[PDB]
Amino acid sequence: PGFYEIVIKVPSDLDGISDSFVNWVAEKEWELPPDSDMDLNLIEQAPLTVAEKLQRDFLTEWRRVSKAPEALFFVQFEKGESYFHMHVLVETTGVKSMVLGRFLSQIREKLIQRIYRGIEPTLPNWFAVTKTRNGAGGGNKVVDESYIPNFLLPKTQPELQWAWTNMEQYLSACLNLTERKRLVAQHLT
Amino acid sequence: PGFYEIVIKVPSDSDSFVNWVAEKEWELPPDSDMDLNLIEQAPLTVAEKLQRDFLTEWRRVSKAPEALFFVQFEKGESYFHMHVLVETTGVKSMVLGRFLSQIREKLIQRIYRGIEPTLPNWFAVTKTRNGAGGGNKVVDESYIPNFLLPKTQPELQWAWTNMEQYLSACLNLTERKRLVAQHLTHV
Amino acid sequence: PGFYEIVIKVPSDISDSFVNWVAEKEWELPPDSDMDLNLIEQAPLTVAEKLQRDFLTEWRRVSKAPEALFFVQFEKGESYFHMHVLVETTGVKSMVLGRFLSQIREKLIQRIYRGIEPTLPNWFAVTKTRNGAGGGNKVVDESYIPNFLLPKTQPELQWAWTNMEQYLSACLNLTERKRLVAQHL
DNA sequence: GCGCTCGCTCGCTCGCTGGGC
DNA sequence: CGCCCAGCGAGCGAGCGAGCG
Ligand SMILES: [Mn+2]
Ligand SMILES: [Mn+2]
Repeated sequence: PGFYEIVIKVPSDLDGISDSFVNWVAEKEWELPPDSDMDLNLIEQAPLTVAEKLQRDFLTEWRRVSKAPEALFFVQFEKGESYFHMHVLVETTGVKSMVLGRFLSQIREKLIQRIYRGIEPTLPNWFAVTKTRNGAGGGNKVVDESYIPNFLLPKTQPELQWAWTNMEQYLSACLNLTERKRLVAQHLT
Repeated sequence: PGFYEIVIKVPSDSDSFVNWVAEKEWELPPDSDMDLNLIEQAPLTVAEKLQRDFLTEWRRVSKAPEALFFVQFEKGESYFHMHVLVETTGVKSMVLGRFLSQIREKLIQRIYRGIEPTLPNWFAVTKTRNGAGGGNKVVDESYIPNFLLPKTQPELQWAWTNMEQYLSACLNLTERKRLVAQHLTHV
Repeated sequence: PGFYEIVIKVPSDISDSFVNWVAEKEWELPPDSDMDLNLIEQAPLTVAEKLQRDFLTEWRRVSKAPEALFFVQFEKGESYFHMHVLVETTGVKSMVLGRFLSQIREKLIQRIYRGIEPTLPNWFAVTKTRNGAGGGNKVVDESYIPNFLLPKTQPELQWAWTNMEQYLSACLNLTERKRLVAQHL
């Protein structure tokens, strides 16, 4: 049961959108669910609002092309350094590596149309599948589930902004630092 | 007119029933002076298929039917192995690997019933280095007299060619001995 | 901020090498130069100028660093005319310099030499950390310029080019060269 | 030093794949 | 049903350079 990784960068500005009027980005207030132990004040809501649409729309489209509704996914939204970015992990089922690119460009175009009103973002490499090499000419990387505990779960605030999954073992972990800490230590095994 | 070299290992391998490997009896053609008793027939039977299927496929990918080749099957200390020499025409070095895998796969399907052989490095193109990162080697015709023709029994098992100058030499020790000595006469 | 060094040799034979365009450019020292125009050989300089201009055009393409720092000095050596090209390492990892420099080398041959490789032994050579085989591509820092390039005087010094602010004046000025050498020491 | 070794790098090649039209 | 062509990615091999003796 392997995963492809797509990294999607998210800015702080957007089209259309402006603070002087009502828009879909600014109108959304976010709340942590009861079972979260995170600090809402370190979570930047406008970028999170955009991220949520992007991953929701990504997975809707993904399910169309893969013909696998119920495909397993783990999505984590992060604040770098330079850019906000989302790691999207999506199960390979229904999408042979040979054919991922032609499908991801359909999804990429759809996201531009719907979220960005037809205007491609100017962020440098804003929609990028993870390859087996740093340079040109590698294969689309397939990572197994252990990527999540090894690389995603350890992230803490404010780098960690939000996460989403339909994987049972990680539902609790998405927004719980203590549960993240537990699965990380339980994975060293 | 240069050659690529592919070395294909063949194993020493059911006896309770009829199969294509065991059913074949081999005989030396009349013009051969070799000793049939030093030739191991089950491995030779497999080798013949491998080289026949190799060259059928090679012709497809090269678009050169009538491509020149020399194939020699040998018994080493460890493994039986065949040296396949095939003319470079139609197959740039950049592109040899992608084509040889297609051939390798076809051999596994047809001869090995889809089960890859467990022999260590059983299908190996000759490179310009012993390690990784060299080029595909191109040898000219003189490789045959220098390195292939001198082999004698039981190291020499069999050979095949469509090169007019070496037809006689395949299975004739005296003719091998002659072309070897005639090749030094040229140096 | 380090530099790779490429040494490019340039041949002596206006004529009759049959490449007559080296004769057709007249050179002038800019006003601020104190050099003697009569000790500057213009046909070889004419070629050298094209070589370094084209080298740096190509260097920018492969490095993806327009505005890369460089210092180029053209010399009349004991054996050949040659230019020392110093170019900033940015954008070009040492592992990959060779594959890029051959592209540049081939470009120069096509464009300056009309496809005919020069017969000068070793005419396009990166500086290594050893005299023999098996060393690394050398990285020198800026101080190479004052220590080894700036002291050269006429007629060994023929010409220089740079986009480094501190050395603009020094390219064609012996007094300014003399000053930066003493200020460095 | 100095000639050589050999595991490794990565920009680039180009026949193949298979949705879209 | 047959082309188109963006995506594919193993294979390529000159170049690399610490290490060896
Ligand atoms: Mn042998
Ligand atoms: Mn010098």
